[PDB]
Amino acid sequence: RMPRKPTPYVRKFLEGCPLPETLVDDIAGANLKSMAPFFTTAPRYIVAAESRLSKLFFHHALYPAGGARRPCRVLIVRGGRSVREPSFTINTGGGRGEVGGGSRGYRDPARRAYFYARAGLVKRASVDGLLSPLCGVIEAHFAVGGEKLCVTLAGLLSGGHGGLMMDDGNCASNVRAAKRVARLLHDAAHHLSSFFYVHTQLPDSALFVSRPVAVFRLAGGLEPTVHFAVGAPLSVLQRGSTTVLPFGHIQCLLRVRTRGGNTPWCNTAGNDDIVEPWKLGVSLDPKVPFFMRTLTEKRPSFVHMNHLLVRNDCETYLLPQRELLLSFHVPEEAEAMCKEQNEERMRRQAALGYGSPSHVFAEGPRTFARVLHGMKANLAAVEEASSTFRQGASGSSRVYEVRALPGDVVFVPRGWKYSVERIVGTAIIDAVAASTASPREALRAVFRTAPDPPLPSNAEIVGVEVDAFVLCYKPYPVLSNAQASTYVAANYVHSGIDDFYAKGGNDVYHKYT
Amino acid sequence: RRESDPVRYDPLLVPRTPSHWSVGVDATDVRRRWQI
Amino acid sequence: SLNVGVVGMGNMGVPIARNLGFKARSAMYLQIHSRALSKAKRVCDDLSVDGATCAMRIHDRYSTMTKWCDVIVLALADVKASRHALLEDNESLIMNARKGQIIVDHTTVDAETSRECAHEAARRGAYFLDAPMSGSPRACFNGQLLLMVGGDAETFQKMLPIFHMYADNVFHMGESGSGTAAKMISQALVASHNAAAAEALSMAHALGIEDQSKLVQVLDASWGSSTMLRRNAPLLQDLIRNPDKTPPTSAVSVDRLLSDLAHLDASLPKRGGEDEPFPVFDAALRSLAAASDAGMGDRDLASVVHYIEAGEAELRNRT
Amino acid sequence: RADPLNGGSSMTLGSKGSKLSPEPHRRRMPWTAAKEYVPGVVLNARDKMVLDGVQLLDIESIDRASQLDPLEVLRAVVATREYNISTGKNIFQLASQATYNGRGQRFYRKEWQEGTYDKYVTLSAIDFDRDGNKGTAYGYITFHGETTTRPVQVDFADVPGWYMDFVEERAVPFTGIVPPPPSIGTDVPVDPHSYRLKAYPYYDAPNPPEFVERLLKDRGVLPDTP
Amino acid sequence: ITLRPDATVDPERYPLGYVPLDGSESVDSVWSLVKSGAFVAPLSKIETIHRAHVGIRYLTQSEYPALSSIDVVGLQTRLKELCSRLLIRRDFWVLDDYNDPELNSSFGIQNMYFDNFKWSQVLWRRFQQYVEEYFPVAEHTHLTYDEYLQLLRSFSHFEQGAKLLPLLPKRYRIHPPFGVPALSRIDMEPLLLYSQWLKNFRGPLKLDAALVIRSGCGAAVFATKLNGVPIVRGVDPNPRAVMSCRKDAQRMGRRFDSISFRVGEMFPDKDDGNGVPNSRKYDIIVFYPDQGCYNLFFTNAIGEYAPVLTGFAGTLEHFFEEAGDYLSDSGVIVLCCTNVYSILKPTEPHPIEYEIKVNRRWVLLDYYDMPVRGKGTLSHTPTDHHYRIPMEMRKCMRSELWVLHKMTSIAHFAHIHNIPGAQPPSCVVSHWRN
Amino acid sequence: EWLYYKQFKTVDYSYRVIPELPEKYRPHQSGIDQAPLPDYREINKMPQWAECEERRQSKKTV
RNA sequence: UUAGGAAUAGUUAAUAAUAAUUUAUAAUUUUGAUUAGAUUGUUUUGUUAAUGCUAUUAGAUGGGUGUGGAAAAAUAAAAAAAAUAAUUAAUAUAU
Ligand SMILES: [Mg+2]
Repeated sequence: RMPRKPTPYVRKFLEGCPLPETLVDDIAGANLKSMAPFFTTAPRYIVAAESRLSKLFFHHALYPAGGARRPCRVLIVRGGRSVREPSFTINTGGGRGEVGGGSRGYRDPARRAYFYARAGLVKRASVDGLLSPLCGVIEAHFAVGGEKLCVTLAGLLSGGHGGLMMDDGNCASNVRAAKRVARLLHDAAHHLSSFFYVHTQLPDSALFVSRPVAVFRLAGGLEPTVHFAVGAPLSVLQRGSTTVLPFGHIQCLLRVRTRGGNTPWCNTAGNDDIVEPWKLGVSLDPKVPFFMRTLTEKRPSFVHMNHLLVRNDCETYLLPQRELLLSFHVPEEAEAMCKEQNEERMRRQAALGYGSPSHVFAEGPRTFARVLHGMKANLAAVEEASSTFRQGASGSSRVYEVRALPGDVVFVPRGWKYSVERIVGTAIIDAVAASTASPREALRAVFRTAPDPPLPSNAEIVGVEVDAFVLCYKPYPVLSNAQASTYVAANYVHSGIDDFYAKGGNDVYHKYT
Repeated sequence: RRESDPVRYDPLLVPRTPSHWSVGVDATDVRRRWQI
Repeated sequence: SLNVGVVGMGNMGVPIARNLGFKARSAMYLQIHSRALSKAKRVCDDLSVDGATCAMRIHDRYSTMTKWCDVIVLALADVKASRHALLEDNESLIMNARKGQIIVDHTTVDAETSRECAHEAARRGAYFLDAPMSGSPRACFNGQLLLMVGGDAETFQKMLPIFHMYADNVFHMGESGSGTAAKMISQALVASHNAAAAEALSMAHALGIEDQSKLVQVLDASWGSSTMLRRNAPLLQDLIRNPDKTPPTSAVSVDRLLSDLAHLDASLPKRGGEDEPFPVFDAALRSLAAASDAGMGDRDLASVVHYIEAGEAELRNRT
Repeated sequence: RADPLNGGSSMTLGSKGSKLSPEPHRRRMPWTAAKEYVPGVVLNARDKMVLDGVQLLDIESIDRASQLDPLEVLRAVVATREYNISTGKNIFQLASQATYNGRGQRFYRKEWQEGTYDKYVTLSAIDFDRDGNKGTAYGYITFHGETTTRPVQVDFADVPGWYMDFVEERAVPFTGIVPPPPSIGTDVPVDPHSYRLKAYPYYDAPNPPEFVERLLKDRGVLPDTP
Repeated sequence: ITLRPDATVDPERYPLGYVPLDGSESVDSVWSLVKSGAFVAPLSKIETIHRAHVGIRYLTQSEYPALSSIDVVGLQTRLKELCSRLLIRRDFWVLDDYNDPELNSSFGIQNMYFDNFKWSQVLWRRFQQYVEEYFPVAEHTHLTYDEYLQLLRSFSHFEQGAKLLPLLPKRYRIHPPFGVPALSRIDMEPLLLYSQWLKNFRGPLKLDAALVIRSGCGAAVFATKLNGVPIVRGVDPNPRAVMSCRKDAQRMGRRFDSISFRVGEMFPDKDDGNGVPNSRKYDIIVFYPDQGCYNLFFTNAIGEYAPVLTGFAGTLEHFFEEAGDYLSDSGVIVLCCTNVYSILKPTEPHPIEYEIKVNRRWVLLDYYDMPVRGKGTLSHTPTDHHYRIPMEMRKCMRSELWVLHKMTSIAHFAHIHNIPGAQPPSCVVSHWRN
Repeated sequence: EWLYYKQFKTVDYSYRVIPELPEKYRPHQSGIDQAPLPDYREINKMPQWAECEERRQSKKTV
């Protein structure tokens, strides 16, 4: 037993609430026990913990236990980027053995904090420090006539499309890759300084050869990897006799500037010359006095090109290099699949006529149908809250705006559209002045983390920045009706995942023959 | 050690402290420390 | 890995490139640039005929050196050549710098030149380190040099295995502009301790001490000990006891010290308000300047024992 | 015990060895008997990089819509054979392509003939199951000339890495019984020109000079330098 | 807080103004509801809103990481906005895991503070009446979960004590009623450096009448009586903190007898000229100001006819002006800061150095600093969310200590500035004159 | 190797494999009513290459 | 051991009886039982002139798994755990 000091009073027996392990398993994505129906299209945020996220948990994050057919969710993983060193064999020593293979992820984070003690200049880190020479050797390949730079940009588009959706009939790939850049330069001719975003393969300057048979390595000495990425990486055929590209699965998200015709700065602004509408009564002081909102850059004015980066042939892993805002436009197939799955589960499990109450969470005996209707209504409220409805050309779909940081992993499924914007800083809006006017006049303190934009027919290529690294993987299999009817997650808590992604889907008669 | 009455040893069983090594701490590498 | 490119081949430039060719066992790529392409071809042939374990490239312009090498190391002759190569050229290394590049300057330059280089490299996105080298050319050949690196801390930690190939003592002074000041302070202390040792041995001859071999053994165990006192004393004994004897020519000269000490008064702030906020520094500078114009500039630093009183000559007459 | 290493010596637990006796240390676990084992991780895992671009088909799937082109079927059979051969050769894969199921021939592992190790198995009987790459093999074990009296089960007969040289004089038909190969000391007279012993008891192989150089460089006796 | 459903997000699907939880959806699904402006209250159990409270505060710090000084001010503004949406109902006794009288099991932070048998039998009723004083069931139909957690911690301070370790020797406990900010481990060390300073400088400086400004829970007042100061008097603008501190001085034995607590804004009254209270002059005036993330950043000048500064700099200039009217000659002021004004606001100049060099009303007699040894919340306002200090901010913070005396009292402290190892200014060497 | 063995719920980190058992490990409790019936009329249709080879045989036989 | 002292039982013995279809005038208890309460014990503590009074923190644990020689198994700064990992010293932990 333990030595305890005797007291003449009663003893306190605490049942004190700890940090719930199920909570950190759901946050880290390593639960493997949550049966959740009503598949939705809202994105999932996962905070990557130390040694808590692997391919085993990420496979269940893609295909949950409810019997899903397709990974129709964008998965944001905070701090999940990994960095791999090149591996080599040792000729000397007692024998032959290969070392050097190691992951720098989860221990060396991006954007180290700068706290120090002594319009206003602050010290910050806006770019990823590990992959910064690797982005530098890509940005210097486009540094400079203008036509040579235009055909360099047209020759480095990934797959000839670069993510852009443009109608092209009776045209080869090498002419289409030039027509897309010609359309971008014709569209960006009216503005004095604008930008566009493309997907780009790694150039020849970023890959150097090593003699030992033939080894290709990156210029910075570091490889941006995702250790929890499932399946096989995308194999890109080299054209120039078709062989494999040595780093074709690693691509770049280039922001290209057009010409036509680590020190943030903060300023506190003032003004010269009903507050809480959610509260019933009036208060002597507001309960929340100030709001904080994310500051994004300006989009130039707008027929108009689509300007949406869609990867229809690969699964996308975005590793951002700067603070970005990604506006995801949902395809019709994902929302149609979620709608038919939710309505199928509602008509199967809830056969009751439901009584038709006023709202879903009303007074009455909470039957199984009422629980299902309440969960479906809360899922619809989550979908309506975290998204917006935009216009198309005629078209309207859900748009999810996602704040992506350097060091994160943004899994984008195939067929999902997204536009990329750059986050410039952080503003503070007081709730008193914002009740009478727009929040642009209610700005109190504004931190500008991006002091970027300078101010020195067709359009000219000015510069090239690497905003994100695009890891392209082979398209993950879509389950059929019989495959999803027999898919049990408890058969995949240990093994069978590499067989799930190598072979098409899962076996229909898996483990019950 | 043996080459090619004191008891001689084998040069492979008793190695002879090879000369490419360097001396880190010798007996002359001390200093006096007075305390009371 | 990272590619390494060494720019500048002179009396001190070539053993750094030789040690980079020796120690890098086909792990870091080597590129060679100089003021002339014939000198770069000559030093590449000299590295090739004695045994090269890694591949090396020869270049005539800085553009391929920027687009190929991530780490650039410069060891040039004078401050004007470094200002021409780093900033004043059209194909400059810093004005055309890549983001993530690391440019190290081993030339003994001013503080404003290092400030402008670090500022324009931070504007381009690269990392500039100033690390002026101190040592002998044969000490550089054997791998012993003193480096005072100023710049970023993580850039200094990335450059430690490269600096350890040709230098044993590599210290981090801190922010850029403080690495180039350490050599100025060190050579100012060298001149001050040399003048102090010369006047101490002059006073030793004045007091009538005949045994100097036991005097330096006393002075080295005292609080007035210095390495320059151990260095100059057997020469200063012959230079004081035989004043008609000319001092012998050495490697380090009076003009070699004065070329670095002429950077310090330009690197220092305004002194004209008080006209002397550094007494013993200018007291040594006047003795070195009186030893320079008298014909003993190329000779040893112990030649100032004959011009101790002449350093008083610009003190009595200028006041 | 029956056979301890260096007798009873317990200054360290490593002086006893990694196993205290050749017999199993508990009676309830007979699988813990000391025997020569085989690296089945590298051997049983065949290279899947030969099946890429090749459409394999399941056994049960005999519907018409899932059938493939006969040229694609033939290249699938060639790729499946190359996948089964890619690591090594099995006993059941070598005996199927031999006359009389290879009865009487000498099978041997790769490391059974190098160094001072000399051991083979004269095959006596093989029972193929329906999966013909597996089964149960039997044979007379010959180690340094001495031979067993009865056929023993060939351990690790399913793991690839086996070799044989087919000799027509050793082939025994299914009508007759495979005779035991003779012990060179007991049955046939000893001849030094026919068989000479590579190793014997109280014999150890001499030190190779490259191993001596490697150990003296690792210990620091020889001046190893880049 | 009583919600107004007409100004909410979805008044048709949710006519009550909030989205009930039912404990089924994930944490990031609730976090997406709160970020869009929808109120969240539990349907059945307190565990559903407790799991939504911890995870949203963890997900918000991952989206807005504390990378510099401007990122902590934005994170504190974002966490104050989101945690106000996480509500709990006013009648929390109708929820399932509030108490179980038969199994003696309950969920919540009251199991960390109280016994199982004591809560489920008698203390669930005493806590029900404890909330009714501050938040009545009539005026409030919902409570913020941060206010519900603070009411459970303040009920612990009402029921049992609160030890101030290592400031008080293990038996002296205070009882802050509600709305009185207690001290964490980081808030203790500026008073731990002061207690060691007062242990050594009492008698060489002859300190007898101490005055403590903005006592709060009274921790700075009780620390002076431990070091031997006979006459201590505390000034606190909170009236309920004054009644509780003088009741704890009776509970803490017979060695806290000359302790006084009055209600005043910053200083005592000093209004009557006929009663003459000016004869009571203090020889040591202590100030331990609070430094919140919203108050350290928005320091600026306001006022036309009475121009005054706001925030932490305006609180210091109130202390730096009126301290001379209450100080005796040969008396000092003691300021206990924690160096967050220079860390969270590094662009603005030093506010304590602005008084010494520019205003020239006080002379720096002594200065000490000590690095932070522990972790926890720093200057926590009670009914708001908890925010522990990150590692990169914790390693640069230092517990400071400023000792200043009057500009007119140079000639008394002149021999203190003449000792070796001291820093006399240029004005006190001209007044010494050998 | 330790990062592979960390992802299981072993208590002593003893290089075992202990899988997690969720609350629903069978398809019938996941909402699936019965076993899926394959369409035997659709899977027994002749593929397109077989139809093209039948057309080529009818062309080359006549 | 109980300030207000009475009944107890999967029950005792025999047995060609593992695994009790039988036999008996069966067994515990007023020399204090069973149950209820308090409850690890222990010339190790304290005191005194004291064979007195007063304290205690070695431990164990019939349904978690018939595995294992032995359940003691859901967690312990060492008890170094099958190649000399290290065996100069001090912090041996925070880190
Ligand atoms: Mg009987």
